[PDB]
Amino acid sequence: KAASGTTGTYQEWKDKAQNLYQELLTQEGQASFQGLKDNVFDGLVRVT
Amino acid sequence: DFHSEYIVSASNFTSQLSSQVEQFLHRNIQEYLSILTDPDGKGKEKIA
Repeated sequence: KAASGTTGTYQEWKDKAQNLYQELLTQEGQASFQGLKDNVFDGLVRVT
Repeated sequence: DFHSEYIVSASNFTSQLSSQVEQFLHRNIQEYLSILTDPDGKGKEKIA
């Protein structure tokens, strides 16, 4: 029972691990980081 | 004459063993590929 549960959980988590790998590669590629910068700059202008 | 008996010989080593090291450097380039490649899928086979 423990072996079956562990194997099933590992297969379930393989997809999430690959998704995290893809997100990490996208972040390292410097693709989507400036949106937060623009939002915070707009917020700073509004606060000023 | 004795000096000659080494001079060219030294060049041989200067062109041989060091040269092999450069080849090993290319192997390091292959290691860099592991940085740009995330292994996945094989873990499921190994755990099964």
